[PDB]
Amino acid sequence: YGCSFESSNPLLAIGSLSARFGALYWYQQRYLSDHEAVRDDRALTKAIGHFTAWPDAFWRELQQMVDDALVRQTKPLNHTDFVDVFGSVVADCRQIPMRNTGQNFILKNLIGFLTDLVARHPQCRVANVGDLLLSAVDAATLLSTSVEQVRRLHHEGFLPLSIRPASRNTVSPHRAVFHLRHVVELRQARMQSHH
DNA sequence: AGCCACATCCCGGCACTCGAAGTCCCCAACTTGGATGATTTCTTCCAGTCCTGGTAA
Repeated sequence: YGCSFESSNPLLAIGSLSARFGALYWYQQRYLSDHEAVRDDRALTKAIGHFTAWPDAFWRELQQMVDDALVRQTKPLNHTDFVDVFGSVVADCRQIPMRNTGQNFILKNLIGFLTDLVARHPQCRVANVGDLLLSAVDAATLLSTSVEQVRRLHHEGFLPLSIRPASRNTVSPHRAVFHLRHVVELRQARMQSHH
């Protein structure tokens, strides 16, 4: 009904109401997968405790699935889709309606993590994590901008395309084609703002 | 003006894009002069047989 908080240590304890609503919606689909039992009070009541160690737990949830994915590998990683390892955790960032990083704190932590992941895995002769392919709609989300802007950014040569398409065809938004390390670096280099 | 049957209608849901290099453009295509003569084109003999009318003196 209102916020009214002070000494807001948890990442769920600050902000405008729309964000506070979005954070709960996200928590629910992701951890309350059990079918509705109209436990309208009890089901959501737990979300606050959950977030109290967030700055240090979210990363472990992401780390766990890097390893479980790795041991099930069937192709060299540089032809593997980003989605096969992280399971659309990126798309879920779109459920909070705000676009910028300083307000959408879920996206802010996911990017933090991916930047570190790339940093500890530099390029060498054998491919490794960080060379995964992103689709056009994924870069748009990580770069905090609409899709048409990515097409314009490609056209000017600020980033490379890795898969050669056939002639008399087009690459659709859903096709996986940019390397992760290329997107992370470009964003640090030329996409920052006061937000 | 109040009550009832039947039309559709929009959100939540679901499923698909889809592997995976490109194979050269352009403009022209021939004019003149003649096609042969002299000769001849076969002859002997033969060319089946039997069955399958109606009507009135």
